[PDB]
Amino acid sequence: RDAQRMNILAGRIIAETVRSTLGPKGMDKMLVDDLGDVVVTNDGVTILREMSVEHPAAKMLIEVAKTQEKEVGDGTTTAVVVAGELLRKAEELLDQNVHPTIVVKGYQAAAQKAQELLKTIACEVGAQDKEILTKIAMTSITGKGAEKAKEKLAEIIVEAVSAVVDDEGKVDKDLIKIEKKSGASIDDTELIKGVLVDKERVSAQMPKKVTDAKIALLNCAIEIKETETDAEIRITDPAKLMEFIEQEEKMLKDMVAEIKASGANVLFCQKGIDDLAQHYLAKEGIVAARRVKKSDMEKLAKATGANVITNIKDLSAQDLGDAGLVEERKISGDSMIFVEECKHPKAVTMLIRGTTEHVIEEVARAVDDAVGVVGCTIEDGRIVSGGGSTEVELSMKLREYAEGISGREQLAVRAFADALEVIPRTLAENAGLDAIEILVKVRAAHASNGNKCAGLNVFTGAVEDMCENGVVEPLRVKTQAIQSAAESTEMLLRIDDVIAAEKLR
Repeated sequence: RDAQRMNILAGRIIAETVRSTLGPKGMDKMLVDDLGDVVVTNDGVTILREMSVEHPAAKMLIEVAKTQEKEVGDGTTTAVVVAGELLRKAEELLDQNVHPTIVVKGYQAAAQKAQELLKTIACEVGAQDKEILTKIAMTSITGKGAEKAKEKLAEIIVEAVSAVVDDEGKVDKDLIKIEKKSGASIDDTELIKGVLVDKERVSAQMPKKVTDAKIALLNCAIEIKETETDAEIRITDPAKLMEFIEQEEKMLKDMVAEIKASGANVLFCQKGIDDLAQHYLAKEGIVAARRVKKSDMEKLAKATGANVITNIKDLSAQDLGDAGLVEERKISGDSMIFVEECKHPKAVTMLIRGTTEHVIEEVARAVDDAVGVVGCTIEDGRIVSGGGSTEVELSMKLREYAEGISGREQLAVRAFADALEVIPRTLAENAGLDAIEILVKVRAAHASNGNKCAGLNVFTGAVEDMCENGVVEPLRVKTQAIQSAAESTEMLLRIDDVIAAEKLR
């Protein structure tokens, strides 16, 4: 009869399976499909992909997460666990002779009112504030897994975001890139100036150790070019193999000589080069390369002061490039240079170092996400104290402001406040502590003149400072969750154009 009563119970099942999987520490479930591949992933959208749905009333709970996942791509699960709580509370009031129109009207009023109260509590952060910028490093590195030396790693990684700041004070994630190679320790990486090349050689032959060498950035190749008109090549003389090999050397000796005579010394070709042509570069001491990634000519435009020219035959003095500090260093075998740009942000390559292929890759899974949570704070230049602090702070104010709202809509504004305090509750159950006797103590700090920089620590299990400890998340990761949640949860109550039994199309 009610029909919808069968759908309200579906949001709790999909939310319960991803309820205890919050916070850094937490088990990961697995939905073994008909294939057999057993995989586990703590991320939110990952587990939702490889999974089958039964009732078609669940295609509107994940769709709202895709909009936020494409932007911040972090903390999207927090917006789903909060919907299941306020959903169960709606059932407790629906049977009390309350129409759904009165419940949907309260969430819209509480959601819009929370914006005015959030901006006041939202702290301020400057792009140039070096003292405050370092506080964001410990907040990001600790939200993943690297406590073995967070005090040292957080000091060298802050130098990148601190130096790759633009005049306007913003920063993008595409300007940062990470790699992985063999080495000793992560401290081997150094920041000076320049952009690193991605691709490498294919055959070992050319010299690989020449300190101070002029670089030439061009795109061309030395091969028999064919005219635009349709033509072909015919050969009927097997006795013509050891002839052009000597004549072709004259065209390459004087041509390649212009590269060294002009001033340049290193060149990144676009296509493979003959083997014999490479043996001469070793004895003469000339360095060269080939098969360079296309996404490297524009990066080295101003990073070193070079010029991008098409053809290589006409490499005059004006068509010469430039390099920063070509200091060759043996990288546990192959000597290369790790030039890193910072003065002019364009594409820094803070590669990873380590004496283990399995460890250098593990750090990449974390450092790649640190620039995102740390870079977004510099863009908008605003941050709100997290860790269950902003949740208990607003709940105490909505109760006092709700006294003035006279009408039947005062039941939703009060029940909605109990759904915002679920963030510290899930973290308490993970540690194995009673989530009832501890909530009364959290409100003691944020009673009257409680500092907004306070919250709760899951490790020690007691109220501590947020900014000092480093528990402050951006403002867009929490405002978009509550704003998108209030707009998506109300869709289930609204019905008018449902896909009832009226043909598939």
